[PDB]
Amino acid sequence: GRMHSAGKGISSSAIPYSRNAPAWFKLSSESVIEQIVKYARKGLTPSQIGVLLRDAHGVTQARVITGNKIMRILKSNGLAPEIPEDLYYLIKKAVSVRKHLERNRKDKDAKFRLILIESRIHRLARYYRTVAVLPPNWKYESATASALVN
Amino acid sequence: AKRTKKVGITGKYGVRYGSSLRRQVKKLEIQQHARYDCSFCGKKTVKRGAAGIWTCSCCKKTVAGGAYTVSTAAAATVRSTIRRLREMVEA
Amino acid sequence: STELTVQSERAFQKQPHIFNNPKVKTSKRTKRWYKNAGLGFKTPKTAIEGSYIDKKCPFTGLVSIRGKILTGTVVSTKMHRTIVIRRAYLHYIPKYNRYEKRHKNVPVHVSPAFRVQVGDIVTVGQCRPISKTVRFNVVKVSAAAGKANKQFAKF
Amino acid sequence: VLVQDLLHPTAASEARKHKLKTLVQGPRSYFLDVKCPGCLNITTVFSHAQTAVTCESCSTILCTPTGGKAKLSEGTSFRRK
Amino acid sequence: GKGKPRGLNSARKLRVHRRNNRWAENNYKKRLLGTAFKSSPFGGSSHAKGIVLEKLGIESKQPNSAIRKCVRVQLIKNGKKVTAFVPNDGCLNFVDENDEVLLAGFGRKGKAKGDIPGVRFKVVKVSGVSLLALWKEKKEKPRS
Amino acid sequence: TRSSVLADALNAINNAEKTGKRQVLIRPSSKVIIKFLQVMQKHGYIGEFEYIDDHRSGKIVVQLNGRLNKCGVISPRFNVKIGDIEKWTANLLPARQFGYVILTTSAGIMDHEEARRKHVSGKILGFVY
Amino acid sequence: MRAKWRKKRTRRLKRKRRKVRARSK
RNA sequence: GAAGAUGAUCAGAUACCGUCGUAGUCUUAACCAUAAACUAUGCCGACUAGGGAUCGGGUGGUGUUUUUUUAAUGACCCACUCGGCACCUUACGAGAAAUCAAAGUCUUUGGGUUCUGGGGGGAGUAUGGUCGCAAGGCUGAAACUUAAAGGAAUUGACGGAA
RNA sequence: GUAGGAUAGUGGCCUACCAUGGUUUCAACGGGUAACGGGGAAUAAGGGUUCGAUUCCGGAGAGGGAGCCUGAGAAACGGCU
Ligand SMILES: [Mg+2]
Ligand SMILES: [Mg+2]
Ligand SMILES: [Mg+2]
Ligand SMILES: [Mg+2]
Ligand SMILES: [Mg+2]
Ligand SMILES: [Mg+2]
Ligand SMILES: [Mg+2]
Ligand SMILES: [Mg+2]
Ligand SMILES: [Mg+2]
Ligand SMILES: [Mg+2]
Ligand SMILES: [Mg+2]
Ligand SMILES: [Mg+2]
Ligand SMILES: [Mg+2]
Ligand SMILES: [Mg+2]
Ligand SMILES: [Mg+2]
Ligand SMILES: [Mg+2]
Ligand SMILES: [Mg+2]
Ligand SMILES: [Mg+2]
Ligand SMILES: [Mg+2]
Ligand SMILES: [Mg+2]
Ligand SMILES: [Mg+2]
Ligand SMILES: [Mg+2]
Ligand SMILES: [Mg+2]
Ligand SMILES: [Mg+2]
Ligand SMILES: [Mg+2]
Ligand SMILES: [Mg+2]
Ligand SMILES: [Mg+2]
Ligand SMILES: [Mg+2]
Repeated sequence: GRMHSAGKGISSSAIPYSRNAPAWFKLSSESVIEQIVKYARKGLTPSQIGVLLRDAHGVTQARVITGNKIMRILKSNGLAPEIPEDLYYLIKKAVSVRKHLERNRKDKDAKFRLILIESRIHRLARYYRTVAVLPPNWKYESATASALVN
Repeated sequence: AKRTKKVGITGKYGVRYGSSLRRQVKKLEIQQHARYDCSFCGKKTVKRGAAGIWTCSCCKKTVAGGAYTVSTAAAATVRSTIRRLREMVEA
Repeated sequence: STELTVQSERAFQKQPHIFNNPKVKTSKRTKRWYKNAGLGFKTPKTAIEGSYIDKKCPFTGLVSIRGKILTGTVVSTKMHRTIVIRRAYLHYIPKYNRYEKRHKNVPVHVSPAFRVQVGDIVTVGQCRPISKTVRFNVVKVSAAAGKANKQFAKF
Repeated sequence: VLVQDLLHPTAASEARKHKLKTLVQGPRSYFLDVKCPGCLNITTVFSHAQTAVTCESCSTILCTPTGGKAKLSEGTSFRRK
Repeated sequence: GKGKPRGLNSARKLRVHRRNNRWAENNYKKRLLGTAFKSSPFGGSSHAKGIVLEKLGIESKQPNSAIRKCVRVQLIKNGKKVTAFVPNDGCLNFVDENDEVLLAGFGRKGKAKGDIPGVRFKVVKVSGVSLLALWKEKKEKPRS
Repeated sequence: TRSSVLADALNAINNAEKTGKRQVLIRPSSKVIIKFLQVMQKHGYIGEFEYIDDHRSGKIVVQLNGRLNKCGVISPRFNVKIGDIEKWTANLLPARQFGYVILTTSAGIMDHEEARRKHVSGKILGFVY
Repeated sequence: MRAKWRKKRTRRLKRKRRKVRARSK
C-alpha cells in the first residue's frame, strides 16, 4: 500500500461484471475506434482519451466496446509515444521538481520527494526494459530529461 | 583523474600556511575564479577583474560587486531593502 | 565464416594433413575436412562451408567431445575464441531443509562456426584440456529469438 | 451472528456496503441521457463525469466536475442510462 | 513472519545468521578463539606439574572466616605462576617450599571455587606421592 | 504483500472455526485452495463450499460444520521424499489414527494416506485435523 | 553513580589516553 | 543564559536561590550525525469484537437553517461508506504480570522480509580501520571477575507525599 | 590465440609474437587452524552438536630444502650429490 508513503487507501475503479456491455450503446466499434484515433491525432494520452470517451460519449470501457485496449489501438494505428505514458508523466514531475530545486536549494523535502520520484522512475524503467517496451540500456540521466519530455 | 583529495586550488600552496588558512582561502579562490552568469546577456561569462570589478566577456559589460563574488549577501539585502523603500515611497 | 583474414598469424593456418593438390584442379574449391561431433550435435553449415581453421573446433578441428555435456548462460565473450559461461545451480543444506543459489564460471572454447554473445544459452561438451582453464567446447547455441526483435525504435 | 447466508446477502446490506466490499464488486455510477433546454439532441454523460461536458452542437456546459458526482447544470434535463 | 526468513532458497541467510549469532555463546567463542591455548594457564590440559614457590594463606571471602592454605606454583611447561589450594585438613605440612606438585583444576572450568578468592587450581600430588594417600596414612613422602 | 493465498484462506477458516461460525468467505480463491478444500471436504472437515465468480480471482464461501481443529499451511512448500512423510506426520499431526498432511504431488494435490497408497510424494502444502 | 556522568568520566579518560598516546607516538 | 563574576545561607562550607554576564540562543555558507531520536512496540499482507466520538472525502434524505405561494450554494442534523489520529467496554485469545484489538490468529508451534539479543560486570573499554577541523561518530574485543544482576506483582515498613 | 619447445602425453607446462583478459558480496584475494581428507565415532524423540593423529582407502613425508642416478615404475632417502 503506497510504495513511497504510508497511506493505505483503496480508491480504485470497480469495473462491472459484464465483459460485453452495456446494451444502450448504439454506436459501432469502428466509430469508437476512429474517435479514439481522432483524439490521438489531437494529441491525447490514452487516459485522456478514455476519460473523454467515458464522459462525453457513452463508451464505458473501450476494451469492452471494442476488442482492444486504448494503447493497443494507438499502437495498431501508429500513435504509440517513444516512452510510455506513466513513465513520461513521472519524468515530467521529476524535471518540474528539479527545476524548482535549482531555485529553492534549501528545500530538503523537495530533495527527498525528488529522490522518491527518481526511484519510482528507475523501477518503472527497469520493468519496461525487461518487457522490452523501452530499448535496452535506456537510462534516465536526469540532465537530458527536460528535453526528453520537453 | 582526481588529482587531489581536498586541497583543490590550494595545492599550489604546498604544505605551507596552515590547513585552516588554506581551507579559508580555498573557499574564496573558488569563488573569485568561478564563471558567473551575466544578468544582461544570460551567458556564464562573468569573470573578476581586480576585486569589485566583474566583467562579462560577451557584451563587454562590467558590474561592481564583492571582492570574491558578484553579489554579496549584504548587497542583495540592500537591493531588496531599497526596492521595498522605493515601492513604499513611490506608491 | 568465409572472410575476415584467416591467415592473420605468422604461421600458415591450415588443417593438418589436408592436401590441396595444385597439379590437378579439384572439382570443389579448397577441400575442407569436417566431422559430426556425435551425440546428435549437428555440424553447422558455417563449419562445413567456412574458411576458418580453429584446430580446437569440435567439427573442423582435432578435438573430440566426450564426457559431460553441460549448459550455461554466456557471461563473457571478451576473449578470442573462448567464452565464459555461468552455470547457476542450487545447493541443498540439509540442516535447514533449504537451498542456496550458487554459480560456477566455466571457460569454454567457442568455434567461429558459432556467433555467441552475452546472454545466450549454450550447450558445451567436455573435450581434452584446450588451455589452462578450458576443458569444454561450445557444441550448440540455444538462443534464436532472445526477445531482441521488438526493442528497436518506431515512427 | 455466528450463522448467516453469505451467498445471498440482503440488498439493503449490499447497497450499504462499499463498491469493492460487496459479494461481487461493481460500480455504483451510471450514465445519463441529458438534453439542454435549447438543443434537441441527447448527450450521454457519466455520473462522476470529471469533465465540463458539452454537446457536439451546443456551446453549453452540461455538467461541472466535482469531488464525486458531476453537477448537472443550468436547467438541463436528464434520464438514467 | 516470526523473524527469520523461511523460503526454500533462503538457506545461506539462515546459515550465516546462525554462524554470526553462534559467537554469543561462551563455549563456542572460547573454542574458536582458542583461548585455552592462548591463556588459561594449563594450555588446554587437565593437569600440570609445577614447582612450589611459597606457601600462601589466603583470607577466605566474607561471610566465611578462615585461612585457606594455598601455595604459589610456577608451572614447568609454561613458567606461569598460579595459586593452588592444598585441599584437606593438614596437608600444607605435607608439601614444602620448592618441590614439585601436580595440579588439577578445581571444579568450575576456571571460576575460582567457593570462598577462596583467586584460586582456581588444586594440588593433587606432591613429589608424585598423592596428597590423599599422604593424608590418610597410605604412603610416605620421599625425602628426595 | 500477499504471498500465500492458501495461507490466507486457511487462516480465515481457522479463525472462523475458532469463533464457531458455520461459514467463511475466502479471497482470492486459487486452484490450490479449491483442491485443498476438496480434500478436506472429502475427509469430512468442511461441508459444501461455493465459488463466487467475480471476474477477477474468485471468492469462496465454505460451510464449516464443526469438526475442524486446525487446518494450516506449511510454508515453504518443502520437498518431501517418500521416506520422510512420516517425520512430517509425527510432527504436525495429533495422532497416528487421524489427521492428514496434504501434499502437492505430481499425481495431484492429496493427503499423505493416498500419497502412500499411490506411492508418490512431493511438496508439502499443510495439514488438516 | 549516574551512567551519564560515568560516561563523561570515561570520555575524559579517552582524551587523556589519546593525549598520552599521541605524546609518545 | 553553560563558563565566569558577585550577594546570601550551610556542619562540611546545599552547585539550589538573587543580580550581572561571555560563548550560545537567531540567520547565511559549510560541517557534525547523536537524543528516554519512545509508542522504549521494524515494514508489507490476511483474518478475528462490540461501541460511540472526531478529522478528510464521497453517497442518500421530498431533514434544519437562510419560511419567500412546490425557500440555490455554504453551515448543521441523520444514516451509510472509505481513509486517518485516537478512545471506551470485554477477554474470545495472549502474557511472568503490568497489561495488549494487538503485544491475538504460538508446544493445535511455518503468510513474506530486514535488523538485533544470549547471565551480570570489565565495556561501548583497549586496539585496528574509517569518517570529522575538532568534539567525537560508525565498527568493536579480550584477559580477568562474579551467583546473581534484572523484570512484574504481593504484603509489610518507611516518606521533609496526599 | 597462433607457432614452437618440452613431456610418456593434454595444457601458459615453458618459450616467441599478439590480444587484455581471468576471479569477486552466490564472499574472490588475504589471515588463522592447537586442520591430513574420507569410510567412520560419541550423544541418540526428531532435527542436530562434537570428534575422526589412530588397525581400511587416498595423499604427503623421511632432520630442512634442492638436484639426480638406475630402473617398467623413485625426484627413492634402511639410493646418491
Ligand atoms: Mg491494501
Ligand atoms: Mg518499499
Ligand atoms: Mg595455446
Ligand atoms: Mg542510538
Ligand atoms: Mg529504541
Ligand atoms: Mg522499510
Ligand atoms: Mg473508521
Ligand atoms: Mg552478556
Ligand atoms: Mg558503537
Ligand atoms: Mg579508536
Ligand atoms: Mg532497565
Ligand atoms: Mg521491580
Ligand atoms: Mg609441434
Ligand atoms: Mg601446443
Ligand atoms: Mg611468454
Ligand atoms: Mg597439522
Ligand atoms: Mg532434544
Ligand atoms: Mg578426517
Ligand atoms: Mg584420519
Ligand atoms: Mg598432531
Ligand atoms: Mg595410510
Ligand atoms: Mg616419498
Ligand atoms: Mg627425528
Ligand atoms: Mg631429508
Ligand atoms: Mg628393478
Ligand atoms: Mg629424498
Ligand atoms: Mg631408517
Ligand atoms: Mg622406505
